[PDB]
Amino acid sequence: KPKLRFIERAPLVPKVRREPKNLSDIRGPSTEATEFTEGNFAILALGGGYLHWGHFEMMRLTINRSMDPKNMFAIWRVPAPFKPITRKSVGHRMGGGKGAIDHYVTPVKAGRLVVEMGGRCEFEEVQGFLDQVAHKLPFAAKAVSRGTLEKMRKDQEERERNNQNPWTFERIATANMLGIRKVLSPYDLTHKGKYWGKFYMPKRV
Amino acid sequence: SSKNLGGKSSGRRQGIKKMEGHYVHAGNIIATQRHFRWHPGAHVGVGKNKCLYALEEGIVRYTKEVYVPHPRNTEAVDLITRLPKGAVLYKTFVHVVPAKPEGTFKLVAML
Amino acid sequence: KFTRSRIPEKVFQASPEDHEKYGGDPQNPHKLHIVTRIKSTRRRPYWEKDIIKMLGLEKAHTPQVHKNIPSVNAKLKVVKHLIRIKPLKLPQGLPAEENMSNTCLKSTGELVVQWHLKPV
RNA sequence: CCGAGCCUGGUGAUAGCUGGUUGUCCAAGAUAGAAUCUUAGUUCAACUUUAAAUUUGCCCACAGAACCAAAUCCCCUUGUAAAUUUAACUGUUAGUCCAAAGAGGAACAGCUCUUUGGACACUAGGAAAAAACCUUGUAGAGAGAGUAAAAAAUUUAACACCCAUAGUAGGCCUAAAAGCAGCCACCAAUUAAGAAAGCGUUCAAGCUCAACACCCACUACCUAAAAAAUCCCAAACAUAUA
RNA sequence: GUACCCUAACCGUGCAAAGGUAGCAUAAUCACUUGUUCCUUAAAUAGGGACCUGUAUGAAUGGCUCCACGAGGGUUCAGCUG
RNA sequence: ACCUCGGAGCAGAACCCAACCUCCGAGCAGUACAUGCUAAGACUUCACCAGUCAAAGCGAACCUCAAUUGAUCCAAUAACUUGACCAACGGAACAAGUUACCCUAGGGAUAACAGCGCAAUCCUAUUCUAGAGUCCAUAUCAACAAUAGGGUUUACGACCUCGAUGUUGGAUCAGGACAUCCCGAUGGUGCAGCCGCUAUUAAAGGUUCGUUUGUUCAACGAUUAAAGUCCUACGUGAUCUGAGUUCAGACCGGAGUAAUCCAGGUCGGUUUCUAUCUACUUUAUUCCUCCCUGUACGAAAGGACAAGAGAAAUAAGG
RNA sequence: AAAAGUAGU
RNA sequence: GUUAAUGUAGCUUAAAUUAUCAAAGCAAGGCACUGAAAAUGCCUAGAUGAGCCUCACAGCUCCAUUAACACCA
RNA sequence: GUUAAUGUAGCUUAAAUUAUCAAAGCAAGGCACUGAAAAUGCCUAGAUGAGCCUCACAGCUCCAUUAACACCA
RNA sequence: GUUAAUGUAGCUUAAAUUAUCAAAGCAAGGCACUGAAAAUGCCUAGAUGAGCCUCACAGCUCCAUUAACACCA
Ligand SMILES: [Mg+2]
Ligand SMILES: [Mg+2]
Ligand SMILES: [Mg+2]
Ligand SMILES: [Mg+2]
Ligand SMILES: [Mg+2]
Ligand SMILES: [Mg+2]
Ligand SMILES: [Mg+2]
Ligand SMILES: [Mg+2]
Ligand SMILES: [Mg+2]
Ligand SMILES: [Mg+2]
Ligand SMILES: [Mg+2]
Ligand SMILES: [Mg+2]
Ligand SMILES: [Mg+2]
Ligand SMILES: [Mg+2]
Ligand SMILES: [Mg+2]
Ligand SMILES: [Mg+2]
Ligand SMILES: [Mg+2]
Ligand SMILES: [Mg+2]
Ligand SMILES: [Mg+2]
Ligand SMILES: [Mg+2]
Ligand SMILES: [Mg+2]
Ligand SMILES: [Mg+2]
Ligand SMILES: [Mg+2]
Ligand SMILES: [Mg+2]
Ligand SMILES: [Mg+2]
Ligand SMILES: [Mg+2]
Ligand SMILES: [Mg+2]
Ligand SMILES: [Mg+2]
Ligand SMILES: [Mg+2]
Repeated sequence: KPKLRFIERAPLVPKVRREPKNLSDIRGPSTEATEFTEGNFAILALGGGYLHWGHFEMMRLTINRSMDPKNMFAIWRVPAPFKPITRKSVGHRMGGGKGAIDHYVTPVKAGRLVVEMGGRCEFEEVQGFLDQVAHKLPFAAKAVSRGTLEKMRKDQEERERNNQNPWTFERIATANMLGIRKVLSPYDLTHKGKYWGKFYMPKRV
Repeated sequence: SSKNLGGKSSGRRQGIKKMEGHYVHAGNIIATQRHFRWHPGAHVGVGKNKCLYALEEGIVRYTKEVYVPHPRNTEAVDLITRLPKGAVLYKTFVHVVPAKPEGTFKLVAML
Repeated sequence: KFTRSRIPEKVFQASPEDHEKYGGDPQNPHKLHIVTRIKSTRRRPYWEKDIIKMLGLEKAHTPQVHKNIPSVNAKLKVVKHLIRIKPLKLPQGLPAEENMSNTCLKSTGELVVQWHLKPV
């Protein structure tokens, strides 16, 4: 069966404990699935963000409505929604605890492949509707191939060699050159100067 | 509402009271803990509440040493007989190297 | 949190291309530093406010000689952006006592030993 | 002026509450918390001041600190001059924002709450005015001098030209499905045109596209909207040398 | 819960000291609410007469009619008047 | 709802660390019976009070646990000892409602109105091509989503004001925005024509009178070219109103033993001001009728624009 | 002492 | 926190040791069936461990249940 | 939105743990037939899930149904 | 202008999935004939469509409608 499955809202063993919202699940490069597993053409996530169940339906509709199940397959790469989100009821004053578990999200970091697609097809073909779905994703995304993606990282290790701007961000943060760690995060020692909050700026080394 | 009560105990101040190389005396509490962290080694006793006191004056040293639990310590000799044969457990220990001798002999009487 | 930084010891080893940008040779390193405060100790943490009061650097743009020994360098590594370091490069000798009454610093950092203001 | 008259006395009632506190000059000086009918307050601790006695105090390097990230602790050297105890006290103990790690809330608030550090309630220059951002702090006269921080940069979407025959009303099931509702195979002529990729048809027909031929040659920059309510808001300027 | 409008004449069962009886009723009577209908109006969240879930009416905490009366509070024909 | 003690997270690696932040627990049970007596040195819940550990010695054998708790004074006891859901848990020996009849001291340290911040809810526009539209995404409508905007609502925060910033509707006078209801011009149409639907541009001009209710609203009647969306301290009370709401009186239903109370209703209920200062005080649209004519269009019912004539209405000025 | 009913010509 | 009284066939009472009866309960006993009233039979651990002898019967051990009081820090 | 109560044979009632007795419903029998009555039977996932020990059983874990409270300008 | 909640053989309820019955009305059953009662069958687009797995069975597309509301203070 070469079709994306019924990924579901609110998993079956539910989360009675209300997890604190940690925002470290969104920052920086991915540590999970950033590289392919038996596919060719995929959606890259060039920004952090959560993924609602209304976001999985837009993916499960417009891929499976416009992919031929004789010639192409598709698998998810993201997990199920597991992180619960609390919503206090409408119009309530501050304080009083934590509200009930309303819905669920899954956190996607930047540089993570979210949907994998392959088969007897080409990338100039499936750009027709992977670019359709990557604009409705709630982060900056772009459709990659196996071969188009690695073209991007060939340039990203070229921009760290080409430039004659004699200071990089890696040089100044690590050495603490202008006393700059008064204004820098510990996490921007180890990300690079590229990520900043949720957002990824690819246009800088 | 806020069904969560009782989260209002203070931190217990359990830690090392004498770091490595400190000149401890006979009876100072070297380290204080619950749920064993540093085991008592040479010339270091242990209390009821697992505090580590020194018994000999000297310098406190911290090492890594082989764990062999007491055979009537049933909670650990079961834990020993599940390892593969090449294994040992290596807890960390607190010693006191003594600094004064036990004494000298003094002439009191050309008698 | 914001806190005291260790700096890697990778950056305090000069490249072979770095010995051409400045005037030093790695064998025979210099004896004393010239340390001059060029930045304020305000809007800086309290540890940098304490280091500056030890190195004699309470006053901006007054140079100071500190030894080129690693116990001084350690204090200088944690305050190296408030200060400007040049080697004290003596052209002539160390001053003798008959000589020592008329010396000048000569920024370009050359503790010249004979300071008479007639021209060449 | 009666939810209990008025006058005098007690009475200078009491007020953790508001207001007010009068010469000149110099000096040190910013708030970890805990109890409390306590959170508009006070007592202790902390921080601060003074007078003393003594000897170390900050900064730190090897080594060292648990199993189930930034860093800190301990710490000789060294740079430095403070620290600890003793004696006497008052006051502050209703805080703001910025950076960073977090928690609550909308991954809202000039929001609330902790931590680390700043700065502010201390003067001055800058960011238009400006508490909190940046530069900078130990004081006076000067019609001297070098500097510090310090003024935003951007303007985008042309496109191939011609030509198209034919085993075919390609087999199935369909009122009918002829390349184009659906299945199956994807064979094939001339040089060259898919058992056909989009419209158009009940279906057929009609349009293109992919093809020979045609040539100079695909010519190929791969980009990214704007709305309030008294009246736009410095004036303006592309060109003489860091 | 029934004959049957899906409503109780009745059946079965519990508690009570007694289970709100007679009247009146969308009221100066929690809400729904501008209940529904006839009249009044060209038009009526007003007013008058009824129907009754008043599920929070109700009998000297007085209930309901009725003659007079009221600088009481609403509705109105007609006249009249800046 | 909580109030004291304990484990765990936030607080990742000495110690510490809030929260009406997330989760678990405790207010004891069990064995001894040396759970005897003393005594160097230390830890410490950020103070104190309390809590902790313990070498040696005298004396005899040869404690588990995480919290598992309560000061002083007084009682009872010959003495050793023993007394609190003193749980508001550092504990007042023993004391509840109510106040719109209220008073005083303060507070913008703290709420209502108004401003401001924010934009979750609201509103709008685009991106995307699902699907409606017999076919056909883009005439019109639009799913899941994305990106911007606005600052009209319900909120939320508590920053200015409690040694007073007067409060809803209405009257009067209006200023402004345009996201246009009418009038004007234009593109598309699933626009035959008439009416329309939608979009660009345009804010000079205009935008009705009544019954009911305090009503903004809304329902309705009659029209109109149309009966705009909003802001302006929910514009405007030193210009007015006082019907409601928001004091003292009073019923009614309910709550409560009562006093009293109610986003429940209903009758009634004082709206002050002589102007110092700023500011200021005389500068054209639209409808309809006739005509085109019963033409253009359509098959017909239906039916135009344009040009032209003339009538009125408002507004402004006499 | 306790007995209630029997469809329409 | 202290006294004082009391436990029974399933429920009420008592007899000075030697333990009496009405309900409940099981039967026939009788009529076309329910209830009394008679009755035989049946069920008294006389609340607890011993006894100083023979104990509802008595000096202790308590298991409890109820009276009369007195406790605040 | 918050508090407190309560989830039972098809129905309602209880029992301080073991779930009774009263309908209804099921077969019999008395009456010509049915009722009423007399002899029997059956019927509760005791609303929701693990068990520290044994739980309608007592702490919860859950969904329905009701009460009283959603105010001050 | 707002949300939540319902949409059924013809009528009603339900089954908290797998679709029950009383009727309107079909004809057997039994009586002289009919009523009543009993035996069945019928007849459920589950209000609307792509199903993601399969669907009253669940999120919606959708066409009506009951309520709560937009009041204030
Ligand atoms: Mg803790
Ligand atoms: Mg604490
Ligand atoms: Mg006084
Ligand atoms: Mg006070
Ligand atoms: Mg000073
Ligand atoms: Mg108080
Ligand atoms: Mg703040
Ligand atoms: Mg053609
Ligand atoms: Mg009423
Ligand atoms: Mg009179
Ligand atoms: Mg201490
Ligand atoms: Mg001992
Ligand atoms: Mg207290
Ligand atoms: Mg207390
Ligand atoms: Mg009154
Ligand atoms: Mg009164
Ligand atoms: Mg007052
Ligand atoms: Mg406000
Ligand atoms: Mg379509
Ligand atoms: Mg304020
Ligand atoms: Mg605040
Ligand atoms: Mg005020
Ligand atoms: Mg004033
Ligand atoms: Mg416009
Ligand atoms: Mg106003
Ligand atoms: Mg005014
Ligand atoms: Mg009057
Ligand atoms: Mg007036
Ligand atoms: Mg003035």
